[PDB]
Amino acid sequence: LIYGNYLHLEKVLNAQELQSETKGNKIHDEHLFIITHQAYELWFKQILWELDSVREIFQNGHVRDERNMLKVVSRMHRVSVILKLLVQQFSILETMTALDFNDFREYLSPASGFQSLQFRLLENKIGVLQNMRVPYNRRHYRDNFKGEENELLLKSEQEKTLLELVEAWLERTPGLEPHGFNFWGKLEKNITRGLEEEFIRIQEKEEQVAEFQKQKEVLLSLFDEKRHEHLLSKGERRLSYRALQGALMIYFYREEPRFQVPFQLLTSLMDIDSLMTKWRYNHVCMVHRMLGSGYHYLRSTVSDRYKVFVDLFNLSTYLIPRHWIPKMNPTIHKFL
Amino acid sequence: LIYGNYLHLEKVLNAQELQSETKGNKIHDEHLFIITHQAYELWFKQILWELDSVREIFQNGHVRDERNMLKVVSRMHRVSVILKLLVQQFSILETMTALDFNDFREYLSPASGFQSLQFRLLENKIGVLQNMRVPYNRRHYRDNFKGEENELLLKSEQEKTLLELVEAWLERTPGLEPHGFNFWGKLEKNITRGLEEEFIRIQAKEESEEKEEQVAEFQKQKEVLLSLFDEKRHEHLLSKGERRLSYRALQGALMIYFYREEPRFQVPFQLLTSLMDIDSLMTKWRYNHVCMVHRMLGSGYHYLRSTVSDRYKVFVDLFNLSTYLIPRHWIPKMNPTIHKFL
Amino acid sequence: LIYGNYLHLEKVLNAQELQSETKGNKIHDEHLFIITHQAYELWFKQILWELDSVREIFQNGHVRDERNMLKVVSRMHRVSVILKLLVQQFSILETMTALDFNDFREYLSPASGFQSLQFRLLENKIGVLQNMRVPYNRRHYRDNFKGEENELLLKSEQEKTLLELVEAWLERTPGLEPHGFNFWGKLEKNITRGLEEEFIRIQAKEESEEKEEQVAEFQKQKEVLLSLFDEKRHEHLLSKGERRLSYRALQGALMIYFYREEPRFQVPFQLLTSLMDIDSLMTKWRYNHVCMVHRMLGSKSGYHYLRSTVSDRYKVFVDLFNLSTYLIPRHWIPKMNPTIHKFLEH
Amino acid sequence: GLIYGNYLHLEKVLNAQELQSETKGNKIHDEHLFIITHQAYELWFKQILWELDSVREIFQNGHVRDERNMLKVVSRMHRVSVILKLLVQQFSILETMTALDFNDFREYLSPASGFQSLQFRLLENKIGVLQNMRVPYNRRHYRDNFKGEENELLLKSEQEKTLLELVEAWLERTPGLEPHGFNFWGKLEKNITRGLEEEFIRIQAKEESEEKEEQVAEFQKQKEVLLSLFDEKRHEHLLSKGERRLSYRALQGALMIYFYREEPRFQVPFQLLTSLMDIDSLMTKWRYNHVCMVHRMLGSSGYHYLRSTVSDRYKVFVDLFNLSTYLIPRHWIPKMNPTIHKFLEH
Ligand code: HEM
Ligand code: HEM
Ligand code: HEM
Ligand code: HEM
Ligand SMILES: c1ccc2c(-c3ccc4nnn(CCN5CCNCC5)c4c3)c[nH]c2c1
Ligand SMILES: c1ccc2c(-c3ccc4nnn(CCN5CCNCC5)c4c3)c[nH]c2c1
Ligand SMILES: c1ccc2c(-c3ccc4nnn(CCN5CCNCC5)c4c3)c[nH]c2c1
Ligand SMILES: c1ccc2c(-c3ccc4nnn(CCN5CCNCC5)c4c3)c[nH]c2c1
Ligand SMILES: C[C@](N)(Cc1c[nH]c2ccccc12)C(=O)O
Ligand SMILES: C[C@](N)(Cc1c[nH]c2ccccc12)C(=O)O
Ligand SMILES: C[C@](N)(Cc1c[nH]c2ccccc12)C(=O)O
Ligand SMILES: C[C@](N)(Cc1c[nH]c2ccccc12)C(=O)O
Repeated sequence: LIYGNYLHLEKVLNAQELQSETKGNKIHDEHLFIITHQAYELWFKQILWELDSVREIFQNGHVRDERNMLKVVSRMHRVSVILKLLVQQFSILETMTALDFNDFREYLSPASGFQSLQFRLLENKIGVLQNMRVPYNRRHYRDNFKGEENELLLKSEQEKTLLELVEAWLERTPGLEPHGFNFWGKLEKNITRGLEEEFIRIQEKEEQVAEFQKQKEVLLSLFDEKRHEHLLSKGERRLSYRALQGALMIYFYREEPRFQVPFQLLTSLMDIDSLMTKWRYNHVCMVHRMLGSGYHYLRSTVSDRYKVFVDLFNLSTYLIPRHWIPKMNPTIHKFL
Repeated sequence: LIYGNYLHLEKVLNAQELQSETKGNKIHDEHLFIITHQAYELWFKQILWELDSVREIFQNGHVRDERNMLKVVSRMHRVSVILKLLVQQFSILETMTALDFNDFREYLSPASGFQSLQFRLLENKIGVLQNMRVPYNRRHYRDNFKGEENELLLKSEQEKTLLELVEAWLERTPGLEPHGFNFWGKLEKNITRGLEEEFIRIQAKEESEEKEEQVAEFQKQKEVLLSLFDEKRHEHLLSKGERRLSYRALQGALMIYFYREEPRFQVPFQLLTSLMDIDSLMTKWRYNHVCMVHRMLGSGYHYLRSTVSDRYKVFVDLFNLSTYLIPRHWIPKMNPTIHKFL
Repeated sequence: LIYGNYLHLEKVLNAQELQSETKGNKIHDEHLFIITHQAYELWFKQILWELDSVREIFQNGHVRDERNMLKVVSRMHRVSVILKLLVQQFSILETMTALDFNDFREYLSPASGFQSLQFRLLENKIGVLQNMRVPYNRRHYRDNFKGEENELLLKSEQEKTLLELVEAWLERTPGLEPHGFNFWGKLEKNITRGLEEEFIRIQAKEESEEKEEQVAEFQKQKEVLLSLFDEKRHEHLLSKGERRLSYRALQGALMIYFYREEPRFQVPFQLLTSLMDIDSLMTKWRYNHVCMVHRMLGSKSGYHYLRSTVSDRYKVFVDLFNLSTYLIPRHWIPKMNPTIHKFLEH
Repeated sequence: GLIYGNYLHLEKVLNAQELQSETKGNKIHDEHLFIITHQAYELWFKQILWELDSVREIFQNGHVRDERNMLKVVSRMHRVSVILKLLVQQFSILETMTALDFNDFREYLSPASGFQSLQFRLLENKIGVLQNMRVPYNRRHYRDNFKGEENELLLKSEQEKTLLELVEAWLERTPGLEPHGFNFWGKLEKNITRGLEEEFIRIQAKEESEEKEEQVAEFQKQKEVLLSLFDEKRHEHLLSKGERRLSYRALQGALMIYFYREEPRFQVPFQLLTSLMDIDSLMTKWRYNHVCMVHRMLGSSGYHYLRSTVSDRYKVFVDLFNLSTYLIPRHWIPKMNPTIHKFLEH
């Protein structure tokens, strides 16, 4: 009916209990600490809601109908806009001094952010691998959770992640067919050709040739399926070789109509990874200003180990001159 | 003590019920609409908490001890940092299209943002006067409220506002005493002299339109500057609600502006700055809200546009002191002679 | 090639002369005032560069190849990202107090922001109409300029605006053909039918305040929705400048709104969204500028003229916003269906 | 008289954009954005140098001794942090350039590099980045990328008093440290020693349990930390390794201001300390955002050097952050009753 009832403000606005006050020593700034976290958690719930809806669109086959790509990209863009706000939101907690935090910090133990169910659900559903987590005090992340919460966390690890669902979709990208546009075949040939030409051309001058060799190494390593499988097992890469080919197809042919919105999707996945890392960085800096080894553990989380779509960033390494890219003639254009 | 229990997430995260889904027609974006408003309301509660603490510091006399000024200005600064975030937060709801909003809008009636208790408490506690409010549907804002909420709103109108508490503190500003530094007396004299000196320079300037323009400016400025010493004009503008602060409080504020670098006035000057910031940010919030209603409902909108005005700027008198700026050399000299009182 | 030479820093970083210092009374904050404006002007030059490139893609027919829509939308999105930064940039100038501004203001006369060539070029190229400009002190804007600057401004007024180039492209939107999908014909019929059905339902209620309230709302809605099919009212509102797009372009825009998820319309829909964003951000820039003039100069005028610029009179793509007025239940939208689906499948 | 464009020297600022891609007959649209973005960074670096130089001068010439000048000091330092915040947000503009599009004009840039930003180096030096602390790139000194007057300017920047040194000297003179006066350090050592003793008694009184044992463990850690503060030799040692930067006495002054921040004479000094930390944090955020962007454009040498810059070795006021380590219960802080308080009253 009424605003307050529709938003269940009877719950939202009766959820602030200062432990400092419960123990007979109310500290003003504890209220800000509570509200800040409650606001983070409301937005985490919203991100989960968007992300779960996008996972469902992939898992139920709806993504196959390309009419649904706009909704997919809008919701992923919305996740990024929320994360941007969450990064800015640290500026509020920076109005609390370490001295004032020090007056109520004692009443917090043994509570910790490590116990944020939703933050973990979000990491898992995007596709952070448990085996790839940095241990804190030689402990498992789920050790802090019990009951239905531990159950929910397990489901989040076992259900298909955003990374896995995107991977599957990337594997079906049009153009990879050897009997068709044969993208991979043509790309290998064109680059090999071009490098040899560069070889002849070059045949400080000499160190320029030295640089050429480095590029040759990098570019050719792309066609090494085994090296990929090895790096996959480590966890230094995350996407299947075939998904990687699909992604590169979308990068190079981004302007082709069928690939325009898919390209935007890839861009937004990278954005989410970057913003997640920015959130972790801002959080680290705050612990440092307040507590003066959590700080070092948190710093370790600011790493490629926690970047789920690292493969999408790394495709910049394999940029080539435009004229080496297999031409998409109107003859072939039809499929795109 | 576990995170979720300390933050009472059992309440906060079980407070999201889509009306579209309750009526068997779940619309995805209704969830965003709910969360966005819940986040606004959490932050309004935080602003009320800071603002109530500052009101108390004034009302109970603690502000008299100047050691408390840092805390006062930090909390007022913190309110403006929150408001800045609340302005940016509109960007989230701008990811909802009007078409998608149109799919669940029917399930909202009869709820409205108009019915935000906390938003009204915030306006009232800052110092929005009821008699100065633009009518909605040719009726008073409080009619949209009933029961304990209507009663709380009345208390919020009758209890001392931030404007009134700052006013009383401004009235006691050191320097105004006729038997002391006699700021107002000296300021009137120095401006009178300064204007005269200016006139002499102007009349000598060769007959020309440029001179003519300078003459025009001089007359305008003369009018403005001298009008400052007209206590009757002030009382008149107070009754029409075009000004808000007592004449004496205005004198205190101007004292702080001109002598802001003097140690006792440094943090008071920051307080005045922060009060203006809060007014400006409140206005920016109202502007962004208007633009969004327009993008969703098309061309309520007109009432909201009417709220974007000086009628809702409680500390308008602090902004308007820019009108009465004079060259630095006209400002009464303090000097070591009478420097140590500040 | 050195950084400083590539960026011509010998020019950029030797362009700061304080007039207060030239007249023997250096005021520290004047430096901030100079740099802030120089930074605004660099970004205005960048906006003109993006906007000119997009205008050209339309004017030369490149937009007809839908491969170029990604570039169009990325550049329009980039303009909005810049404008958002320019709005935030006011926060720097708010660290200057009015008292400190008052110490060097005298040395500025008779220079004014009104003399920003690039800001005028930007307004003109987007599509602000001269007739719809608020007069300042009963004077025309362009007489503040002379020589080549006056000439550049005239070209900007006479060349095709972004609004006109988008209009032309909207007129060619697939689906409007009476002998084809016949969007307009089907939309008129569906809404007429829908309204009739609605009326019957309400008519069948018992006489009450509630019934009459519903009747009243129905009549309001009916008038709005049906007014859309009145080409003559549209022509009339065009001449008063309350609308800007041709009737046919309006039909194209509504086609893109309703069928946004169809593949050929996905990126076009994003373009329309970005055009609305640019108008909103331009207006936000104007609003933040007004608030600052007030904080520095006080009320009384400049403040009042600038406030008048914050109005729909300066919103070029007002017709895109106002399509929210004509939202209808989803089930009244003519079905696209596989039958004709392909015409919007790339 | 004076016209906007002349006042701002726009004839220089807006004729400073030459695309190397275009000079070599292969114009690439996005190179223009690359140029403008850097030019805008450089304008704001010039503004930060202007504010920072003015504040350095206020310290170096003794003006800071008159506490009337503290408001101007804190406003200008706050203004530096508001600019830096904008500079961090400004990366969002260059993120609208894709790596593919950057790849089309990158070849025309060699051998120019950001490393060659005079102003960025001047800024690092004037704040107080010490040369010995700098990470070498390709086993070279940073200044060897510079020649002529530029090399000379950089040398002056290294030799003149840094903000770190000027703040250090001012912190050493903080009221309250005098053994013959309030004797802050003497009283603080005694109160902490007493407090630790009291704490030990409380814990040892607890009933045998692991929690007690944990509290014992915590106590022993905290005791060592807090008492290590009174070890001037440990401080000298940490200074040599560059893990601390401030003199022992300056550290005492800083802690005095932290604990007595509400006392009137220390209110604005406390804000100054806060602002110095803000600048360091924002400088490191700038370096972080720059790293992330190099990676997204070039992929994963430079990247690793730049990552090494995102470190406490480039935080000049790291000591101000680290004072959080030495927080004690409020009741242990030496009492300042109005009697003694008199010395800290305007
Ligand atoms: C006073 C401000 C803050 C302090 C001092 C602080 C402190 C800490 C510390 C020390 C840790 C490491 C785990 C531990 O030892 O308990 C941590 C982790 C965490 N904090 Fe915070 N925190 C603060 C603000 C926040 C905020 C606003 C959030 C928002 C929800 C948050 C969420 C988290 C999360 C999710 C973790 C786990 C991080 C991970 O495992 O990757 N913290 N925090
Ligand atoms: C789709 C987004 C929104 C729409 C369409 C919307 C619409 C409206 C409308 C039409 C009114 C005028 C009263 C009425 O006739 O119902 C109004 C007022 C109001 N809205 Fe919103 N609103 C939106 C978002 C928000 C948000 C996010 C807030 C955050 C709390 C909010 C707070 C308010 C407040 C407090 C009022 C009363 C303002 C006053 O009297 O000055 N609205 N809104
Ligand atoms: C201290 C800050 C500022 C003051 C006091 C100020 C004052 C004014 C005034 C009074 C006008 C009206 C014309 C006149 O009477 O001379 C004006 C217009 C203008 N100002 Fe500013 N201004 C400020 C900052 C800026 C900045 C940062 C920009 C950025 C480019 C700017 C750009 C303009 C423009 C373009 C106009 C013409 C606007 C229009 O006609 O729509 N000003 N300003
Ligand atoms: C596509 C954008 C950019 C790329 C690819 C890039 C690349 C690089 C690289 C590779 C370096 C290491 C030095 C070298 O190997 O040449 C560097 C350093 C630097 N860049 Fe950038 N940069 C970018 C944008 C910017 C911008 C916008 C600024 C603003 C002025 C900037 C300022 C600098 C500075 C000052 C350094 C030296 C930093 C230090 O030594 O700590 N760069 N950049
Ligand atoms: C909710 C409640 C607390 C937090 C914290 C947080 C930040 C700093 C802390 N220092 N001590 N504690 C409590 C003790 N716990 C468990 C034992 N040692 C590690 C931390 C803190 C808690 C951050 N976010 C929160 C949300
Ligand atoms: C919570 C619930 C609703 C809202 C609204 C909001 C926005 C647009 C609306 N259109 N109709 N309604 C409901 C009816 N009200 C009252 C009676 N007629 C005027 C509008 C809307 C509600 C904004 N914020 C909300 C928070
Ligand atoms: C460049 C140069 C000046 C400005 C201004 C600006 C702002 C406030 C002013 N008050 N007086 N003046 C000078 C005189 N002008 C023109 C003639 N009479 C009306 C005001 C001001 C100039 C804003 N942006 C600028 C950029
Ligand atoms: C001005 C000019 C160039 C830049 C760069 C920048 C960024 C990436 C680059 N990749 N190659 N180059 C050119 C070669 N330089 C110098 C010699 N070898 C190391 C890299 C680049 C230049 C960033 N900001 C700039 C401003
Ligand atoms: C039919 C298909 N949508 C094919 C597909 C997969 N990945 C893509 C990327 C861009 C464009 C198309 C695709 C599917 O099976 O999902
Ligand atoms: C002792 C006093 N705090 C004086 C006072 C009032 N307003 C001020 C403004 C600035 C500086 C001081 C004051 C009081 O009576 O509150
Ligand atoms: C061939 C065409 N590009 C068709 C066209 C015009 N407007 C559109 C809007 C959405 C989709 C397509 C169009 C042209 O005539 O430009
Ligand atoms: C007289 C003095 N301004 C004293 C001083 C030094 N550092 C301070 C920090 C806070 C407060 C005062 C000081 C000076 O010697 O500069």
